[PDB]
Amino acid sequence: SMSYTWTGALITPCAAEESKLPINALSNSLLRHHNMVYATTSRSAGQRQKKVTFDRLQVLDDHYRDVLKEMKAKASTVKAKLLSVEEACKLTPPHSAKSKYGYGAKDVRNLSSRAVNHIHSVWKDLLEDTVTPIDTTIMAKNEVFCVQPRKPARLIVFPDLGVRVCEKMALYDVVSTLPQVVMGSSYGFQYSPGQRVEFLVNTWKSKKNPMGFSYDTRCFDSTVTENDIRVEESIYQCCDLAPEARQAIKSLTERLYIGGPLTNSKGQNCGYRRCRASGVLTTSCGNTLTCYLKASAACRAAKLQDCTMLVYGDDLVVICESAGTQEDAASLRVFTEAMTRYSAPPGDPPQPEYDLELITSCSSNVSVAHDASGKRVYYLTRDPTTPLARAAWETARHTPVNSWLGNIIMYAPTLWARMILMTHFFSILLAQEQLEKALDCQIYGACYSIEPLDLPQIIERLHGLSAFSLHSYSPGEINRVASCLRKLGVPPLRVWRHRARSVRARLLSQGGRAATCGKYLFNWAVKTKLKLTPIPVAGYSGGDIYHS
Ligand SMILES: CNC(=O)c1c(-c2ccc(F)cc2)oc2cc(N(Cc3ccc(B(O)O)c(F)c3)S(C)(=O)=O)c(C3CC3)cc12
Ligand SMILES: CNC(=O)c1c(-c2ccc(F)cc2)oc2cc(N(Cc3ccc(B(O)O)c(F)c3)S(C)(=O)=O)c(C3CC3)cc12
Repeated sequence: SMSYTWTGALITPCAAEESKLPINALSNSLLRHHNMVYATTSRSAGQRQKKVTFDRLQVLDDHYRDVLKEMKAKASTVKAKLLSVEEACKLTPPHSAKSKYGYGAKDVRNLSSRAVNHIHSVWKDLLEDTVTPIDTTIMAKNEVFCVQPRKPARLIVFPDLGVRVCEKMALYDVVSTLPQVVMGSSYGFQYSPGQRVEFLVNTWKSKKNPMGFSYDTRCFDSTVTENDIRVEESIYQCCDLAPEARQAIKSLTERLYIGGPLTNSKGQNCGYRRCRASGVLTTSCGNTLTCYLKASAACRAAKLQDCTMLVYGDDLVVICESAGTQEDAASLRVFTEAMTRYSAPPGDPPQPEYDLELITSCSSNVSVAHDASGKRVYYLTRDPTTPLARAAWETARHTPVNSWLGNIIMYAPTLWARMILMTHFFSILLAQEQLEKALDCQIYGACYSIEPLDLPQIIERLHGLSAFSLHSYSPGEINRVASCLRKLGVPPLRVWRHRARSVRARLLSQGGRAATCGKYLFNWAVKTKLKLTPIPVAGYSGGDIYHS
């Protein structure tokens, strides 16, 4: 089965697209090498299409069925409810794509009669019709990167707004509750960054001779077959569900999740999908279950001992008991052979690691710093190149997602988020007096509206108070950061230390919540430190979800 079939009609933009870095008066203070930053556009869509279009073969053995039976047994203990129209409506993001049938995200949120009526008719159609393929729109994502001495745009596929509300009605409570029950500690979404760090370190230490590896499948969404999506549905249907929910789930699976026609922004037929849609509600849960299933079965084929898996979407890490260097390397080949038979070959072959910090997953690795007392603190960091390129773009242009804000929240303990992102953007916010203005950002693919003034509390709850006093970062983390700055022509860290004193002083001067940001976020910048005391899960990744 081919992942996609194409008609030849182009994938078209729905608005003007910028590829070149926009520049303003603030741009040079962050980043000088402007021509290294770019954004992807629909002009590279043709290139992506070629990468994501291929034949899938699948060979399923007893290890696969055994694991599947175990997953279903756990799924059978889950009781999920239908959300009402109103509940599903409130989960709809304010700036989500409008319907073709005369209403938008804000009409849905307000329970407008036109929106509510169309949702009711869409739902009724899902109950009464389990065969007719549902239309989808295919777009090129506009995303910002540094040149990798260019990436073609990713493709997003999603159905109409009315359908997206109905998905939430049928399945939101399922995708929010089921994966944790089925996968236990392996379900990565449940942890805050601080809990995840703690889980990883405790898992590494739980093995006598630890070995770990990342496995990243090439173009995972395209590797998802009709069988995979049907198997996912069979898992959902194990739950204790309302009869209405069962029918809607069967309907959505047959008509939408397994595949359907692809329409561009201008309304022309682009082709046909027989793989995972990126923009449906079940994408995150589905990829996580399917990755868990294939990898768990692949662990058994390779005879890996005392495995602990961590899975988040298509990202996978296994930590297990080492059987020896040679024995480990051999068993990974078998793992990859098993995964390939299940349709999920790797982009890069997996490498066994005997140090936790050398494992990268979701672009992140563990590193170590020290708190005020000098005790070791583990935290998750990443290469700051992409965060910094995106920050430079957002310095000059207002975007749908404020990646700088998400990056500060998710990587708050990092050397680069604290010294560069906090310092740069708080200076900008101060200059415009927009500290209290709530901004859209994404945490684990879930959309939130957050005021910068609330960052101290948000950081404390996600990382603990230690995130405001970490020092003595590792030479390797420091060198990676300093090397990235030279590469992009970002000023060196010593300049940011100077700038943070000013920004701290400016924040302290305004009193109130502003001064609290000065005290906690910038305590790293003063030599005479101020004692930091206390300041005063949800289950929806990707697939168009918002919370107040
Ligand atoms: C299976 N892999 C893991 O679960 C993770 C490992 C990992 C690293 C090394 C290792 F050996 C094992 C695991 O690191 C992680 C770091 C993140 N974060 C960054 C982050 C990455 C992507 C997104 B996204 O666009 O969806 C995002 F929102 C945040 S965060 C806030 O710091 O916790 C995450 C979050 C849940 C997605 C997962 C893992
Ligand atoms: C109030 N500020 C200070 O106390 C700090 C001084 C300092 C040194 C001399 C001086 F005269 C005045 C100040 O250097 C620091 C270094 C760091 N680190 C990050 C780091 C590393 C390299 C560079 B550098 O080459 O430019 C850098 F600027 C920062 S580290 C080694 O990992 O602990 C920190 C951590 C973030 C909190 C604080 C200070």
